[PDB]
Amino acid sequence: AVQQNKPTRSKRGMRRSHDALTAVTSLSVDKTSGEKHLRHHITADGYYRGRKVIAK
Amino acid sequence: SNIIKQLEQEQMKQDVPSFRPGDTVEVKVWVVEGSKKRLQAFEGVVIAIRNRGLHSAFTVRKISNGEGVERVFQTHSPVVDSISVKRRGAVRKAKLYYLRERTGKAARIKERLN
Amino acid sequence: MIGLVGKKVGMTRIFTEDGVSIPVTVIEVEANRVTQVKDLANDGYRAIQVTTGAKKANRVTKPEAGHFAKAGVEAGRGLWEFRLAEGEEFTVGQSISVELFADVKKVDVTGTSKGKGFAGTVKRWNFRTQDATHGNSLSHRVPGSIGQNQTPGKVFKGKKMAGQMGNERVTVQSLDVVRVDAERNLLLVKGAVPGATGSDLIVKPAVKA
Amino acid sequence: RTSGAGGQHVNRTESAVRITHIPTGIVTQCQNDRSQHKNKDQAMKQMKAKLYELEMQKKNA
Amino acid sequence: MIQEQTMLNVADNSGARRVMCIKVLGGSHRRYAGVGDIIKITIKEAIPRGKVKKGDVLKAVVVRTKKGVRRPDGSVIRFDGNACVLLNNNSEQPIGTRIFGPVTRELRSEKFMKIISLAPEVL
Amino acid sequence: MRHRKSGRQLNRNSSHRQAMFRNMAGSLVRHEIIKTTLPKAKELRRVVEPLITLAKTDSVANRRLAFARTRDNEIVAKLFNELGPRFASRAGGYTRILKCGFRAGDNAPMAYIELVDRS
RNA sequence: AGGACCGAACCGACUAAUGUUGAAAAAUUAGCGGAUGACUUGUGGCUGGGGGUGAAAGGCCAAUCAAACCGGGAGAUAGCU
RNA sequence: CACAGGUGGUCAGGUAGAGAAUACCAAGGCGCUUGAGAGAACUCGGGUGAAGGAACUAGGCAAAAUGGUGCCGUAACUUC
RNA sequence: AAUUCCUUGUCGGGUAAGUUCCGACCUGCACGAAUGGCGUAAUGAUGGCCAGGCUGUCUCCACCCGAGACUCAGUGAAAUU
RNA sequence: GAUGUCGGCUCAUCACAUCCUGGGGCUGAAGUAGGUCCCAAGGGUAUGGCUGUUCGCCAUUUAAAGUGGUACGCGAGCUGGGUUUAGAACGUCGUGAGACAGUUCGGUCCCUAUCUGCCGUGGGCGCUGGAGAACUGAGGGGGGCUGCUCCUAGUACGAGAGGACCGGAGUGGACGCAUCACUGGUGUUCGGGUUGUCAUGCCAAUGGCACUGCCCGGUAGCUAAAUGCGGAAGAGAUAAGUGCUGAAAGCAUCUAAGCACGAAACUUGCCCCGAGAUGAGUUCUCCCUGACCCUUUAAGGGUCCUGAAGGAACGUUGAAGACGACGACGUUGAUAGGCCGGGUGUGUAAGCGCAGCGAUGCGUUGAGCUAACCGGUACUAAUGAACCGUGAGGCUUAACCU
Ligand SMILES: *C(=O)[C@H](CCSC)NC=O
Ligand SMILES: [Mg+2]
Ligand SMILES: [Mg+2]
Ligand SMILES: [Mg+2]
Ligand SMILES: [Mg+2]
Ligand SMILES: [Mg+2]
Ligand SMILES: [Mg+2]
Ligand SMILES: [Mg+2]
Ligand SMILES: [Mg+2]
Ligand SMILES: [Mg+2]
Ligand SMILES: [Mg+2]
Ligand SMILES: [Mg+2]
Ligand SMILES: [Mg+2]
Ligand SMILES: [Mg+2]
Ligand SMILES: [Mg+2]
Ligand SMILES: [Mg+2]
Ligand SMILES: [Mg+2]
Ligand SMILES: [Mg+2]
Ligand SMILES: [Mg+2]
Ligand SMILES: [Mg+2]
Ligand SMILES: [Mg+2]
Ligand SMILES: [Mg+2]
Ligand SMILES: [Mg+2]
Ligand SMILES: [Mg+2]
Ligand SMILES: [Mg+2]
Ligand SMILES: [Mg+2]
Ligand SMILES: [Mg+2]
Ligand SMILES: [Mg+2]
Ligand SMILES: [Mg+2]
Ligand SMILES: [Mg+2]
Ligand SMILES: [Mg+2]
Ligand SMILES: [Mg+2]
Ligand SMILES: [Mg+2]
Ligand SMILES: [Mg+2]
Ligand SMILES: [Mg+2]
Ligand SMILES: [Mg+2]
Ligand SMILES: [Mg+2]
Ligand SMILES: [Mg+2]
Ligand SMILES: [Mg+2]
Ligand SMILES: [Mg+2]
Ligand SMILES: [Mg+2]
Ligand SMILES: [Mg+2]
Ligand SMILES: [Mg+2]
Ligand SMILES: [Mg+2]
Ligand SMILES: [Mg+2]
Ligand SMILES: [Mg+2]
Ligand SMILES: [Mg+2]
Ligand SMILES: [Mg+2]
Ligand SMILES: [Mg+2]
Ligand SMILES: [Mg+2]
Ligand SMILES: [Mg+2]
Ligand SMILES: [Mg+2]
Ligand SMILES: [Mg+2]
Ligand SMILES: [Mg+2]
Ligand SMILES: [Mg+2]
Ligand SMILES: [Mg+2]
Ligand SMILES: [Mg+2]
Ligand SMILES: [Mg+2]
Ligand SMILES: [Mg+2]
Ligand SMILES: [Mg+2]
Ligand SMILES: [Mg+2]
Ligand SMILES: [Mg+2]
Ligand SMILES: [Mg+2]
Ligand SMILES: [Mg+2]
Ligand SMILES: [Mg+2]
Ligand SMILES: [Mg+2]
Ligand SMILES: [Mg+2]
Ligand SMILES: [Mg+2]
Ligand SMILES: [Mg+2]
Ligand SMILES: [Mg+2]
Ligand SMILES: [Mg+2]
Ligand SMILES: [Mg+2]
Ligand SMILES: [Mg+2]
Ligand SMILES: [Mg+2]
Ligand SMILES: [Mg+2]
Ligand SMILES: [Mg+2]
Ligand SMILES: [Mg+2]
Ligand SMILES: [Mg+2]
Ligand SMILES: [Mg+2]
Ligand SMILES: [Mg+2]
Ligand SMILES: [Mg+2]
Ligand SMILES: [Mg+2]
Ligand SMILES: [Mg+2]
Ligand SMILES: [Mg+2]
Ligand SMILES: [Mg+2]
Repeated sequence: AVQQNKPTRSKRGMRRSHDALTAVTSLSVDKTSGEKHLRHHITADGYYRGRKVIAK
Repeated sequence: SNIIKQLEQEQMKQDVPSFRPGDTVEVKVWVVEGSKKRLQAFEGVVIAIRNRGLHSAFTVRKISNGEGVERVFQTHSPVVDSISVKRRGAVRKAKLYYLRERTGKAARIKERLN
Repeated sequence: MIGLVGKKVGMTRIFTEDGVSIPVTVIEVEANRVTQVKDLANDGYRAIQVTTGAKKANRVTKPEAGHFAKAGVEAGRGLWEFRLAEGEEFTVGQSISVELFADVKKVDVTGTSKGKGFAGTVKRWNFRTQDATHGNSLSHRVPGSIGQNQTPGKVFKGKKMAGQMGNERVTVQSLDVVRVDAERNLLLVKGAVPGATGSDLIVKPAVKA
Repeated sequence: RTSGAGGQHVNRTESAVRITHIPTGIVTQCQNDRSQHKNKDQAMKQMKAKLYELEMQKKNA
Repeated sequence: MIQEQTMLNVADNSGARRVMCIKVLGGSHRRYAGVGDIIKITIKEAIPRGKVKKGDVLKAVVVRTKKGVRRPDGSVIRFDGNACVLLNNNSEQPIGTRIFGPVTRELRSEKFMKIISLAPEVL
Repeated sequence: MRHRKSGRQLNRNSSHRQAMFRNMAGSLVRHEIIKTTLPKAKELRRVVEPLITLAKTDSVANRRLAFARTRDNEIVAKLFNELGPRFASRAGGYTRILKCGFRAGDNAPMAYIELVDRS
């Protein structure tokens, strides 16, 4: 149910070893609008693989 | 699969008649005893038919000597010699399992004319 | 004796002329082809590495390609070894067929069992459930005790517990070979073999016999 | 162990005693006393008595 | 698929009407008895003047079951209810002189040959 | 386990799920494009496309069926009079998913789903 | 007619599983008993601590009861920790 | 505590119903202030289950079952 | 026997098998006559025992539907040491 | 300044003083079946009735229903019948409060796991250039039960009754593994019947809600009660035991020299894991063959170019899966959805027409609809890239090649 000894900070650190975030490897650049975006997602301006798929 | 289908089709009997549920059918089956294959008849109502090509089957119910008996025949088994529709019945269901809890005058199923 | 690498097509049945319906697993044993031959001199033991099926040219890696190329053979979906007995020779290019099984009566079939995922002890170890009612509190399918008191003061190794079930190599033995068919590259064996439909199956002549 | 009684000690200890004759198939239980030994003694006595009674019965018959 | 506590009907004319299976014989921990399997039974309901008497513990052979019997080709055969033929404990041969209702090929052997002969239908 | 089983449960009870698919499909039909969560969008493909297919053959029975499925006469009309003939040549694939980032309120991965001859 | 019967509201609280760092310092859901009476309920009033009240269980008397609570005697006394 | 609790009175629509029960609705009011996925074990709350049918268990606990109106019919015993 | 220690008394019933149950006997450790004796229809969320029906209670678990559990985002405790 | 108690349940694990199965000696061992002792712990080793029971008696099984240890194993795993509070009553003791290892009826069983442990499953680094595969097998785990029938043979044995060893064949029980072809279960994602009610203007037709409203069927999957397979044979070294030859001890003696047989135990054989086997192994294949500074001059640091093999990431995903992981595919494309065709399931849709006063019936019609199935099909989505990974790989000996 509960600890018998306060665990160390070292232990905590070790535990958190795997809690790190991975940044996006790289962003795709749209061919037409030249603006960066996530692979397989549309851009913020609304392009996807060159064509304008959405208004705003 | 295709291969499986091929395997199956070459085993299927081609002469199987057009019975439905309710039909009073008469299945003749091969019976070994000693060293003499003979042909035992099993006349009853078809209560359920299961269509799966080679794996096809049908459940014939009768009342042998007071006791009710269902028998499930594997349709394309060579142990069945001959299926034959002695009468054809008008039922509204694919399966006549309500006939298990019905006897005599209740278990009647009207004949399907035309 | 060596064995072949087939693929589980599916199950079906063979009605015998007598009456009996034999449940058969259908194994599509495409022409296996030798890629490499091992020996006591170089490798340290006698065996044959074989491949089977086709593979995508765009998907096969360079190293993989090279190995195949050296052999002088089409690239297949995998490579599998077979230990050779004394008095068994194979050239590198050679293609072994299901015709090899014509003489055998029984076979051991090996393949990866179906994955049941994380299984509890009722499924995985056939543990008896506890009482469904009569007072039971939150402990119907739970594993019960897992040890004794202060001695030994630990759970012993290989205690039966919940965990991953299936998706592992299993081997059914002494399966009767119902029919060999060189025409369609089929082997029919009586009874269910491991794995799902489309899974690879190493068929070998039965060691027990 | 004895029937019912009262405590932890009672629950654990095996004071009750059931003596049995292998030739005759007679039995004598005792769990009157706390002391196993005493019970045994009592039980033994009972058994002895029973044997005597059986011998007398036989004689009578 | 008869087990301890299962009430069967009687096929023979021994005297008994209703009998309860008290033991499936022929193996430790043996769960069920299907057709052709000998069971120990006790007579729960009997006729006024028969061979057997109520509360009589004796053997019986199971001749029909509701679960049924599978054949080599895979053709199952069932019945509407479970039944048995009473037998002597020692001699293992029927008490009655007359078997009612249909039985099966499963039953036929050197042991239960009388029964099959008696029976009106053998499926 | 769930080998070979189709159909997302979507942390909903069955009836509720059905309702939502009916609504969503209708909305899509109306607007020809909608922004929803990606899984939901995916699910919708197996409701809307079939409806579209049904709408190709204009019969009374078919119309009735459509109505039953959807229950908005307007939607049905749209399907039969516009989308059915509009997708007459097209053999499936009436719709298009485009992934569109993550919803602010709960980081739920969003996606547009749109009819293929929208623009 | 009825401390009659079946049954909602209302009053209760026999079984159950749940909860047991609760949604809750006693509840829940499913069933359960009474339901024109020795019923139930609102509002106001009266009984006070060896005192009350008690169809009586040492029950209840503000989440406190084999002698309430608050303040005081008071830093009681403690051969014990 | 923005707490599954407690809090007296009045109003009392429709269809079915004996009904203020119950079901579905009206007038009116709400979706209960974390969502999104996934579809392991195990827990909770439910559904179904071959054959058997209390063998479970301290105990049929729990479930299952019975369930309405009319008419026939209804034993011991009884303070009638 | 809500009372019997010896005691699972003995005999009978019920069950394939009954330390419980019912009927007897009386050998009442240690019943007994308003701290009432013996009966008793009716009533009981009362104790014990047996039967029919019914059943996942169980043989022996299987599948399914939802709420957690698991992963992502936001917020963010606790006993213990 | 707390170590929760009998029994039940669930899970066990060890000992051997062995209950069954295996091996053997002696027998007051003819045979069958026993008695007794020695070896042997591989596996196996009962369901019920009664009682809170452990125990035990009884019923019926079984090859056998072993005896013990483990906090008389196991309540941060369940129960709470017994015990061990408070209510009440009987007997009994007491003047009484009350009391009894007398009896009786009633009576709250908390804990989200830090560490060890164990079951699973990943990330990091390592294994000395990097990469993709296939292996070897140190070591570890699993498995190991047994009945009945028939033959041998009514032979051997025996006065008869009865009735074998050895060896062989079949078919079961229990347990385990796999699987879904069959028989079935489930199948709130398929079809249908049907009650009440609300809605779609109404009719007709549909949908919502009522536990999936209540039912009847049922596809895929998952599944057991379904059906395949398993336990071995063999080999080695032995146990008790049995010997052979053989002296010490002219004989005798299985032992001292030497040689042999000998069991479910041991080591192998069968199945699975397994090179973190840091003792980091082997085999095959693939990939990289450029500059110049710099100095604290060494397996040193830097900047331009360069970026392979392959990997990851992203996407479409899976009979893989908690998450990671593993597998498949990404247009040179069937990976998913859709679509087409089929199958399966349900059981003759709607609309129209005819018959009927009508409920309804008949025709069109085995119709319509049909999930997870099968075979096809690029219609939609799987993007051109980008990212990590480099640029021939230390020293010392030996042997070769030249
Ligand atoms: C024995 O006296 C005791 C229980 C008493 S309950 C008031 N057992 C151990 O602590
Ligand atoms: Mg401590
Ligand atoms: Mg973490
Ligand atoms: Mg899986
Ligand atoms: Mg159990
Ligand atoms: Mg609790
Ligand atoms: Mg529970
Ligand atoms: Mg799929
Ligand atoms: Mg959620
Ligand atoms: Mg609903
Ligand atoms: Mg009243
Ligand atoms: Mg009260
Ligand atoms: Mg309530
Ligand atoms: Mg009432
Ligand atoms: Mg008191
Ligand atoms: Mg008082
Ligand atoms: Mg108070
Ligand atoms: Mg006071
Ligand atoms: Mg005082
Ligand atoms: Mg003072
Ligand atoms: Mg002080
Ligand atoms: Mg709130
Ligand atoms: Mg509130
Ligand atoms: Mg109303
Ligand atoms: Mg209401
Ligand atoms: Mg909320
Ligand atoms: Mg779930
Ligand atoms: Mg149910
Ligand atoms: Mg059932
Ligand atoms: Mg049934
Ligand atoms: Mg019954
Ligand atoms: Mg019982
Ligand atoms: Mg029991
Ligand atoms: Mg109940
Ligand atoms: Mg119920
Ligand atoms: Mg007395
Ligand atoms: Mg007594
Ligand atoms: Mg008696
Ligand atoms: Mg009595
Ligand atoms: Mg008295
Ligand atoms: Mg007097
Ligand atoms: Mg008096
Ligand atoms: Mg009185
Ligand atoms: Mg009362
Ligand atoms: Mg804190
Ligand atoms: Mg302490
Ligand atoms: Mg020994
Ligand atoms: Mg001996
Ligand atoms: Mg061994
Ligand atoms: Mg009973
Ligand atoms: Mg009992
Ligand atoms: Mg009992
Ligand atoms: Mg203990
Ligand atoms: Mg413990
Ligand atoms: Mg305990
Ligand atoms: Mg607990
Ligand atoms: Mg503990
Ligand atoms: Mg108790
Ligand atoms: Mg008291
Ligand atoms: Mg005393
Ligand atoms: Mg109570
Ligand atoms: Mg309780
Ligand atoms: Mg690793
Ligand atoms: Mg080993
Ligand atoms: Mg199946
Ligand atoms: Mg299938
Ligand atoms: Mg079915
Ligand atoms: Mg169903
Ligand atoms: Mg199925
Ligand atoms: Mg309706
Ligand atoms: Mg209408
Ligand atoms: Mg509504
Ligand atoms: Mg000698
Ligand atoms: Mg000599
Ligand atoms: Mg000699
Ligand atoms: Mg040897
Ligand atoms: Mg390595
Ligand atoms: Mg193509
Ligand atoms: Mg069809
Ligand atoms: Mg319809
Ligand atoms: Mg029509
Ligand atoms: Mg007319
Ligand atoms: Mg017709
Ligand atoms: Mg179709
Ligand atoms: Mg396909």
